[PDB]
Amino acid sequence: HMEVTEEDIAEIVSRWTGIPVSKLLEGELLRLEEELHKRVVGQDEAIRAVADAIRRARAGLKDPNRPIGSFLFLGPTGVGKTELAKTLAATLFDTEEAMIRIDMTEYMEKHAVSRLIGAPPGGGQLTEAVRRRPYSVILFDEIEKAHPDVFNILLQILDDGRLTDSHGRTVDFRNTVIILTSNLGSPLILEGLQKGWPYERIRDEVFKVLQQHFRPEFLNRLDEIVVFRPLTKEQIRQIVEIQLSYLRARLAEKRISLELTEAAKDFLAERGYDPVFGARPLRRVIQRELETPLAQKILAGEVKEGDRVQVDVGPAGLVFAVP
Ligand SMILES: Nc1ncnc2c1ncn2[C@@H]1O[C@H](COP(=O)(O)OP(=O)(O)CP(=O)(O)O)[C@@H](O)[C@H]1O
Repeated sequence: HMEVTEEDIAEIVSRWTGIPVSKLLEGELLRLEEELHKRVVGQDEAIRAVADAIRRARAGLKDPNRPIGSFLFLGPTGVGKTELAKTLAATLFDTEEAMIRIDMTEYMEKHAVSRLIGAPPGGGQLTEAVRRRPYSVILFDEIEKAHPDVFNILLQILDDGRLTDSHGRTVDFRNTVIILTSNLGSPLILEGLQKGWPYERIRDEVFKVLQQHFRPEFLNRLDEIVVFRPLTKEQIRQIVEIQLSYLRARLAEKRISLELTEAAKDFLAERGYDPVFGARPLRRVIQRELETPLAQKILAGEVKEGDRVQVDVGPAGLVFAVP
C-alpha cells in the first residue's frame, strides 16, 4: 500500500502515546552511526559507544529499570560532546528539544537540589522537564562541579531509572539517555605542554585528578567512559563544510554558488579551531571572514543572482571573484 505512509501511521500512534515517531520506527537503527556522523565528525569511539548501548537496550539485553544508556564524556572542549548529544536527541527522538541540558556550574552551592527536584513542601528543573519529555537525552555538563547532594540524585537516576520529586511523585527516566561531561584533565595537559613538563609528569597528574573526582563506585554504573579526541586537520575541514551548509542554502535561493579554494578552507579551519576552545570559535570566524565581506559584495552588486563566486585567500583575508 502506497498512499498511507509509515510516517502517517507512526504520527497517529505518537500523538496518542507520546512516543516519538523515530522511536516507534526505530526498527524500520542499524545505521545509527552513519546518521550520527552526518552531523558529528570523527569521535568514532563515542558514536560507537552510544550506538552499541542503544542496540543492547533494543535487543532486550539490559536492565529495563535503568536508563537506555549512561556515559561519561571526557576530553577537551569544543570537539563534539554537545554536538553528539544534540544529534542523538534529534535522531532518536525527532528534535533537539528532546535534549535537556543541566549546567552543573549552576548546581554547586548546597541548596541546588531544590533547583533540580523542586523545593520541599512549605517544581524542579530536571524533574519537570523529564516528566513532560520522558524520551529525552539528558546532558549534565561539568559533573565534577556538582554539589554532592546534587550528585547523589544522579546516582538515583542511574540506579533506579526513576526519581521521586519534592511533591512525592515518581518521574520516569527509563527512556532517557544520560550523558555526563567533564573536561577535567584537559587544561592540566595544556598547562604541562606550555610549561614544558615531560609526558610522565603530565600523565601522572591527569590520573591523580581523575582518581580524585571519579571513583569506581560511580564509574561502574556507566555503560562506557569515552575520552573525546582533539580534531585532525581533515576533520576540522569537514566541520567547516558542515558549518557552511546553511550559508550555501541561503545563497542558493538567489542561485549564488560559493567555490572555496583549499587555501580559503584552510584559512577558516586555522582560525576556527584551537586546543583551548576546540571548534567553538569557528561560527564567528565564518561570520567575520566570509559572511561579512560577502554581504558587502552582494549589497554593492558585485555579486549578483546567478553568480558562481570564487573564494580564495589574500594577505588581508579572504578575497572574492566572479568568473
Ligand atoms: N565533532 C564535531 N562534529 C561536528 N561539529 C563539531 C564537532 N566538534 C565541534 N563542532 C562544532 O563546534 C561547536 C562546539 O562543539 P560542541 O558544542 O560539541 O563542544 P562542547 O560540547 O565542548 C561545547 P561547551 O564548551 O559549551 O560545553 C559545535 O556547535 C559545532 O558547530
